[PDB]
Amino acid sequence: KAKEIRDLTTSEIEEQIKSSKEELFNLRFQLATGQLEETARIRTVRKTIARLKTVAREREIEQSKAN
RNA sequence: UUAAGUUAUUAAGGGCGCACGGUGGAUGCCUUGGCACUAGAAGCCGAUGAAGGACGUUACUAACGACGAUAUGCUUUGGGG
Repeated sequence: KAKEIRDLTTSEIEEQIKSSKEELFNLRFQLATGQLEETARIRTVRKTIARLKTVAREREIEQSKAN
């Protein structure tokens, strides 16, 4: 999954982060209200967010190594 | 039949033996854990925030381990199938 994230454009990342967060929020809400029935989305969504933050941090590290 | 004499039978419960049960966790067998040592590396951290902890993190969850708001884990190189 991390292949295309290297290809993304450093702000598509930022928008995808908050979109994924909204997804996670709605999933937790419709889990608290007992109609979800597909509980494995939450884990992969969290890991997607982790992927995004990792690639952003190493982008910053590359920028600082350049500077 | 009358006298005189002898001598039983009962087990309320108990004793000994035998048989059959229960309780209890010794004995034997075993090892997941320990004791003493040999050889060879190393001898230990910390303001770039330590040793130790507290709170949290799994879809469901108490304890212990792992982890830290990127949370029952993330990226990458190399093995494996």
